[PDB]
Amino acid sequence: HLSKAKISKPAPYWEGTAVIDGEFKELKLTDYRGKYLVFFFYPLDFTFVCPTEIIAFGDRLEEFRSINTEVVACSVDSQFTHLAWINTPRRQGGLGPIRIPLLSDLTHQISKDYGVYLEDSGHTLRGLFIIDDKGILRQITLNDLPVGRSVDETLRLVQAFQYTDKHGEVCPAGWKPGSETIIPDPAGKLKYFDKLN
Amino acid sequence: HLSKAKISKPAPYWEGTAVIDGEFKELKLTDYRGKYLVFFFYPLDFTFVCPTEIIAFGDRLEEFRSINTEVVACSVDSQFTHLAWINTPRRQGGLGPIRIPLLSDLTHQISKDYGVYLEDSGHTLRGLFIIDDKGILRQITLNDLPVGRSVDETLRLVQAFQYTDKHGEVCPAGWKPGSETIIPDPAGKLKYFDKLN
Amino acid sequence: HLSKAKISKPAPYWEGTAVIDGEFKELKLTDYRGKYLVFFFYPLDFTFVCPTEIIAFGDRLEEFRSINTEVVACSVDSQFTHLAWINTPRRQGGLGPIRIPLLSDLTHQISKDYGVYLEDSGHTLRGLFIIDDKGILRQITLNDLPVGRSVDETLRLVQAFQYTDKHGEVCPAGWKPGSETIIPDPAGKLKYFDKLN
Amino acid sequence: HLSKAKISKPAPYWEGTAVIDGEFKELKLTDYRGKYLVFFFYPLDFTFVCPTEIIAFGDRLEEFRSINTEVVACSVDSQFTHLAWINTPRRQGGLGPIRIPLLSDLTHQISKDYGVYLEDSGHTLRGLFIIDDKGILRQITLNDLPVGRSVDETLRLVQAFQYTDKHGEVCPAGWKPGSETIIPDPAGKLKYFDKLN
Amino acid sequence: HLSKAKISKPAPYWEGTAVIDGEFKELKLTDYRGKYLVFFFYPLDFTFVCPTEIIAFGDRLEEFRSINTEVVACSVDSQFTHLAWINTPRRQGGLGPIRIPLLSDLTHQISKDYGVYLEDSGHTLRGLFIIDDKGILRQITLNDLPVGRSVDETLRLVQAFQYTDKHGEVCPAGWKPGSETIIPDPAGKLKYFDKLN
Amino acid sequence: HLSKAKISKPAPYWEGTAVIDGEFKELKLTDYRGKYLVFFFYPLDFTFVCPTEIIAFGDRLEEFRSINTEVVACSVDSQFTHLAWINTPRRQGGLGPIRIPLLSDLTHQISKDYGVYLEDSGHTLRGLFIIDDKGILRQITLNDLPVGRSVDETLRLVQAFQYTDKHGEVCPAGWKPGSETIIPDPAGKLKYFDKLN
Amino acid sequence: HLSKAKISKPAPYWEGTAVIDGEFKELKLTDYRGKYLVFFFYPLDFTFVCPTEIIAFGDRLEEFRSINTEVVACSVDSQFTHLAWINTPRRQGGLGPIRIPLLSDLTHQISKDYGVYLEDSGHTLRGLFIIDDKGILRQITLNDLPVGRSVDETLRLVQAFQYTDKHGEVCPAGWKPGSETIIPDPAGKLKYFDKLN
Amino acid sequence: HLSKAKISKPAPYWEGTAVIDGEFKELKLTDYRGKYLVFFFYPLDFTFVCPTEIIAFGDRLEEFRSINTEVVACSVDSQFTHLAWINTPRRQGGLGPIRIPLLSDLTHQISKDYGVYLEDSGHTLRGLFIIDDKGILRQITLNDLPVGRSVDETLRLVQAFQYTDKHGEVCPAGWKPGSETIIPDPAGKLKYFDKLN
Amino acid sequence: HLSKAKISKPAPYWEGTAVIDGEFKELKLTDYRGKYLVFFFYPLDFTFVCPTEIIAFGDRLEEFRSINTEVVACSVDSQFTHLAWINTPRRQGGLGPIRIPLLSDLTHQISKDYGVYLEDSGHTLRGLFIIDDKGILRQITLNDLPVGRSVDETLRLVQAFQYTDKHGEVCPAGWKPGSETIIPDPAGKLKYFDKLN
Amino acid sequence: HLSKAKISKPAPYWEGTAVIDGEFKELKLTDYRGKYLVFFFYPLDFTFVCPTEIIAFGDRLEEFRSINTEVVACSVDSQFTHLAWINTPRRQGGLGPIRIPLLSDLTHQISKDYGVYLEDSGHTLRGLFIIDDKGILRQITLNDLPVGRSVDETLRLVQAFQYTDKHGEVCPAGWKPGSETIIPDPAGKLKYFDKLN
Ligand SMILES: [O-][O-]
Ligand SMILES: [O-][O-]
Ligand SMILES: [O-][O-]
Ligand SMILES: [O-][O-]
Ligand SMILES: [O-][O-]
Ligand SMILES: [O-][O-]
Repeated sequence: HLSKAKISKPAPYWEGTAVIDGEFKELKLTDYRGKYLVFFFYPLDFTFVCPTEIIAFGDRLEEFRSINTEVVACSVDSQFTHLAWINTPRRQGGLGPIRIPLLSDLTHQISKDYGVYLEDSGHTLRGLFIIDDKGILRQITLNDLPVGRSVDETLRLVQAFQYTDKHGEVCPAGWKPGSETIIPDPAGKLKYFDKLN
Repeated sequence: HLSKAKISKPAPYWEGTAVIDGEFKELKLTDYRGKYLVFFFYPLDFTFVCPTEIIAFGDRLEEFRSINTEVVACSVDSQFTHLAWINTPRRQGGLGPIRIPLLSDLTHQISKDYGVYLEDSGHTLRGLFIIDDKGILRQITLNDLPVGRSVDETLRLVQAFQYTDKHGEVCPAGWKPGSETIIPDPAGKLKYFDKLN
Repeated sequence: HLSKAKISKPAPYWEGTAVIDGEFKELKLTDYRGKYLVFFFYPLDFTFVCPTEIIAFGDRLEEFRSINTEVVACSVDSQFTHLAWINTPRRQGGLGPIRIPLLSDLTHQISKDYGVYLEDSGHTLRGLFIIDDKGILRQITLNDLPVGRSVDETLRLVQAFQYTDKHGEVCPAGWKPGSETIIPDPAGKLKYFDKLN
Repeated sequence: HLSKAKISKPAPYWEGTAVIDGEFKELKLTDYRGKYLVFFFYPLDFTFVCPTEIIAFGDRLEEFRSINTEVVACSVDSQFTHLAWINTPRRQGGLGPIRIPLLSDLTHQISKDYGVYLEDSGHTLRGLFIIDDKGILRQITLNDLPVGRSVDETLRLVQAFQYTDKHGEVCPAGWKPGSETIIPDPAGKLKYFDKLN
Repeated sequence: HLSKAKISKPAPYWEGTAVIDGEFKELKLTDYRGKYLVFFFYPLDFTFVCPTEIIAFGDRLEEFRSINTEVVACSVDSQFTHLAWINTPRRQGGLGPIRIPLLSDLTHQISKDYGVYLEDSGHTLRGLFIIDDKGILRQITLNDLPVGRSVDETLRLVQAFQYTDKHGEVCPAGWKPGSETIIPDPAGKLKYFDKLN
Repeated sequence: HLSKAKISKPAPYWEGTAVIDGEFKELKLTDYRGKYLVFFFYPLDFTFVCPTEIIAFGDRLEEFRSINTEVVACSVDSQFTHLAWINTPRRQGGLGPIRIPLLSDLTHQISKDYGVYLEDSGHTLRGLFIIDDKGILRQITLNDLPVGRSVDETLRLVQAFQYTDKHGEVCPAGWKPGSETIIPDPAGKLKYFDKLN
Repeated sequence: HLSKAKISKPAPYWEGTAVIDGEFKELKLTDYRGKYLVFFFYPLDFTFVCPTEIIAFGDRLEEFRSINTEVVACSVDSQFTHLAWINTPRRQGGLGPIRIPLLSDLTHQISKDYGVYLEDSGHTLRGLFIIDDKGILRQITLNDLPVGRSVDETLRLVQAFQYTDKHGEVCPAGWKPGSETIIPDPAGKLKYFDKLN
Repeated sequence: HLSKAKISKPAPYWEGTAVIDGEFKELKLTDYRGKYLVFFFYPLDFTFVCPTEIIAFGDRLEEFRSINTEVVACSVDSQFTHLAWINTPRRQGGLGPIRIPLLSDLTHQISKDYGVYLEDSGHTLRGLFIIDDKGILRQITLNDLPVGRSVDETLRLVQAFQYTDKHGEVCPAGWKPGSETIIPDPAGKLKYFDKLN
Repeated sequence: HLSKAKISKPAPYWEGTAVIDGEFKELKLTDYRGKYLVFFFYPLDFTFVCPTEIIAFGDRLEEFRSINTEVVACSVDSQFTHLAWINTPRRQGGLGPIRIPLLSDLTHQISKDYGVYLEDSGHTLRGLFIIDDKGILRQITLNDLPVGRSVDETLRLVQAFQYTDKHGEVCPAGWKPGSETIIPDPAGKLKYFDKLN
Repeated sequence: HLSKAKISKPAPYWEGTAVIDGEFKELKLTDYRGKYLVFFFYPLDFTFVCPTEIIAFGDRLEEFRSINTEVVACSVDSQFTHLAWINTPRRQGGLGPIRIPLLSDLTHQISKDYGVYLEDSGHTLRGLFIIDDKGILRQITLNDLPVGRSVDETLRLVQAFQYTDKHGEVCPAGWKPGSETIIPDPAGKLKYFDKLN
């Protein structure tokens, strides 16, 4: 069963049950057309790096919505395990309330479509996908289990894609808002390389 | 032809001609055993984001070498084109001298083995790979063409993997050195969750 | 992927992580050679009929051990979800403590080997298997999700198999301990049919 | 040739000759639409557990008919052998007159469609199937040859499915009519768990 | 599954349980090596032409034994049905005691091997086979269901094959013991033909 | 090339050149619709058992024609050899003039169609087929080469079929015209079995 | 099944029963090693051109024996028909006695190996083969049915082939013994073409 | 690639360039419809037997035209070699002028269609075909290289085939015009065999 | 993937980005319809024989244009490398301004289509192709890496094909404009050959 | 049958009959090891461009032999046609006596091995191959039929290869003996490119 997630192609469609504001709702990738989506997998509810990452994105959710960007998290756990996790206090590795949908990939179909399913473990690694508003996949970040992801880096990449979507100039290594960009032409490129070093 | 690059498996072997310090030398993935390796692809010599990524890394090479980590870059261009690029002043979108190897992948074999090859274009996307001292692939970062990578994020990741190798603990979202870590078990985990609240 | 569970054949081998007396232990089907095992699947932790069944068997576990019979339960949930379920009080649909291993079938491999995996739902139906001490599968009970199983019936079947294992006489409809049995021979059968009605 | 019998799918269609009230009649699964059906296989006419199961059910037929439920039995024997069996006094391991149909499966087609056929023996094992009024298969009970089934368990099951059809609630372990039921959702479920404790 | 029965080839091997003198004995084709065997199939116990054929051969069995010839009958019925049939008085279409083995072919393998099986009915047609003391198949007689076979004709054939086995002669149309035979060569044949005419 | 001759299915169609009344005529199985047909193969013209069988049937043809039955013979010999044999005196092993058609099967298509062809010998064995007036195969008699068939047995068989065709009673072993028949149902079978025999 | 007759390749091996001076003898191709063999097929015994050819050859058999050549005729007809045809006076289209073996090919395998079999007719055409003392096929003459072959032409060819075997020189169009030959080289060819011709 | 030359079937179609009276003309098999055609292959231009045959035929071409027959020779040689061979004096192994078309088969397809191609030699053997006015193949003569063909035999055959076409009677062995023929039926065959012969 | 380049067949279609007069233009084979095209591959920008060949043709380009002939060069290098090569002074192995299109074949499709690709090296050998105004491929010249091509020879060939295109003549060895030509038929050819000698 | 001729791999092995010094000799590619070999195919003997190419090379053979080079010619014509052409005066389009071997490829195996065979015409096109002393193919020149090759260009090519073989410098476009060469590295390439040209 092959990974269908390819950069510059439509992100593999998905649909399933998620926990949104304490309730079970059906959620579809297509529900986010018009916005940038940060769609990310994490291994297991009731473990360790996993609460911290969901909390880090949830706590800073306004930074994303402020740039027309939603966030959705997902693991192979059921919607009932998600809801129990949410209902466990952060003190006991629970999540406590949260502002980001927790999608359920019980059948493992979505994980396989995104190429993050670990056949020997029965869950995903840490895979994060940045999908733009046309539904096109733009970025893929895959981390071995031990190492969590970074909201700042994710923020930077979304802003970079939105910028380059708007202007057609390109974003140099380390680019942040306000940084120099490059006209992607053999002559126009010299406005950047000549100006700075 | 399919990507052989899988997290927690040995990175796909490669060898080829690289420009090292103005000279052609035969470089092998295995020459880096014993050290961490940031192995990264970029589209085309004499383009745009491309020099700025190589420069960014090369110019900060010591922040990697000071943590037992090397950096190698790669494109489908020939070694002759790499050298001419290096021999082009930075002011014209050249690299000027550079301390990180430029590996050449004319046959596209390496790009295909790493699953970064773009069939419709004849070059790669922005693909970065973090390979540990034991040769195991730990992190995969893939960017669509317009958006460059970040030396700082790469550094944070390398540091995180080195930490969790050493202490067998796990790094939460956004972990930078000095940040709180977690002990991977339902019991001992609570010394972090009763501490962050 | 075909069901390997066939009556009068060795029960499909399994191994995985279970929660035994609050801890993660590796458990193997073979660990129960010498005893009758009641091995049963249930859909999801943090649901409804599922706690009641585990509780019904756990509370009456001594009735099984007293006849050389162990009980193991299993669902597609992780060992971390199991342990959280156990650590949720029975008042909130939790299990509270329990004396029966909760096996984890995260990869779905065991469920598929036993032919209880629901491809569209991502979990099992209510399947119960009675495996004797030689490791041979003797009985299969499969219930659609809404309807729970019965400890009394399970008790009856185990006793019936143990009896018939010992004596070679056969167990008539409705048989319980102390009931009439039948010599499985065209002549010897008449000691039963002649004697009663 | 594989079993077509799947829980929550329409029971595999069958038809054939049955002895009904001393006569040969053509019986179809579809003749039972509108009623629940206990459809059960047994090994061989003129054997042992076999008459006692048929008698047990037939003699208690009204406990099923009083709840809109029929009972049909089946073996690989011919209709001529079924009738001769019925025409054998119970005192000789016959059935004497019987009110439940004996379906004949000489071609083994039905036994194979239900996955109860024993290739090495040329007859079935003890297989029982509970099919609802809409024709959907709800319960599968398979016994190795020495051990008979239970009318009481069958009755409890039929009653349970009829209840959960009507009230869309779910039946806990051991549910007999009049027992507490559960409302299937993480909220309303607690009116049973805060009640049983 | 195709007929393995070929004239002048060794008769297809067979074995199974038979009722020999009211007892269940295991019977193999090879047990009859050294004697001629009349091996015949009939459709169903407790039917019509069927008892009369077994009886006809059973009553005249010494005529066969006195020429080193055995007789075995076979149907798809179980050995248990065979025995009940034997224990049924002839006046009710039973067989009463019988000296011919009744072989059971529940699995339908023997019938398929002898190409006498009816897929649409689930039992055999009227097939009879004459197998010599070397186990070579010599004669195949197949009748549609409603016409019974002939003991007289069967005897004549056995005698003729025994005859042509012992002598360098062939048996003309209608040959019975005592009749003119032919020497099978162009010269010797004329001692028969000139004489006859 | 496998045999198309199945009992109670239409007899494999055939056509070819037959010697009739000294002349070559085209002859077709369908020419015999409305009549019963005894169609039989024999090995080789100018052999031994062969002419006696053709003569036995020819000389007694009226016993067949007076019961709406024809007889046709066939071997792999050419029509010219057939004729040459017919023009050989009976005393030299010829047929002399003959009243039954001799069909020619040089290509072996017909023999192969009837499963009577010997691949190792290049001619048929002794195969006789009884085809009713509706063209349905009713009976197959196959003899190894050394033993001729019987006109008396063939007559009995033809009469038996004609009779069950007409009366829908069935024929017991050894049934000759005027013998007791049986009504084919489990109740009317007692007319024949009680005191009647 | 394809033809194996290839010029300058070994003639396809054959064996079978033949009529040699009124007797049935097994005959092998390898029996003629050392001698030249004219090997011809004819359509059918008891027909037309076919007798005249065999006689035409058989009468002049001496001219072949005085040049180390043997002859064998073959048809699809049985040995028994062959013998009958010989014992038929020439005046009635028979052969009368004959020195030329008549080989029998009932199975058709020999005709098929020699590419002379007529699938639609069931016998061969007029096919003649010239085989040298070392068993290599040297000549193939195939005639449509209506036209017979020539003893003289066959004699010319056998001689031509014998001459070129010895002298290693080549035979021009229309070569009969004593005629002028040609030396097979572009120098020694002028001896024939120039001054002489 | 297999031979398509089949007697009594249409001669395989052909076309190509030929040398007809010093000129290059496309030539088709269908060009000879209405006339008999002797069509022969020869190994090579500028060799040995090959010129004598073409001359042998070409000189006597009249005897073929006075019986409605044409002739065409063919080799694997190019038209340019054909023409050069014609413009080579007969005294130097040339043909000198010639009335017989020399067909060219450079591609070898025609030789392969006629089964005369020698795979190991790269040219044909001595193969001759007689084709009637309706384009049906009537005769195939194949010679090994060293032996040439006979104008007289070819003439006998063309006449024989023309006679049997008209009169519908058959030609005995060694038939030249005016000779006694045979009527193709077992009655009218006695006119030839009896009293006359 | 096999070479599609066949002489006298239409040249394999191609398109891609080329540097035409310092700009990136999209170029198709079909753009040259109506003119002759010299289409040539060279191994690598910034190498050795490579600049000299492009220069040689570039400098003498009017000699081609003045005969309705274009020239295009192609390597596996990117259009960006092409432009930098053009912008590199000839004194450092660059091309300086160039009037010949430089076509880019990054995907290797065009090179594979023209069978000039080296799988082991990742670039082409020295392949040159002459394509006429109808787009038919007329000439293929392939050189191993170390030997350069000849503008003079290339011109002679283009002129010769143009010549033989316009006139019913062929060009002998070494032909240049002005030289003797040959009339390609057996008669007319002699005006050339008798004259020359 | 695909072409085996690959540049810088060993030249497809070949062997056959060649006309040498008026006589037929067996000739093998390996006979030329140690020498460079110009091996070239031409369409057809007795055509037009063909003799001029053979004559041009033959008459200037010493220019090849004085540089350790041989020349061999080959077409699909037979060795007898080769000879006949050699014995044709140059004034009639013949070769007259000749000093280069004329190889014969009647079976086309050699032409096919070299990818020069025209399936539609049955002869080759104008294909020339330059094989070094180590038997490695160095150069392939293929011309459509109307244009002859050049002895001067072939000489240049042979000299170029001999020179790079010897000096390990590379040959620029139009290199003739005594012209400037280039050292094949990115630094020593400046010796040739600066002021040197
Ligand atoms: O350059 O992106
Ligand atoms: O009978 O079990
Ligand atoms: O008799 O069926
Ligand atoms: O003939 O038997
Ligand atoms: O020149 O490579
Ligand atoms: O011959 O061109």
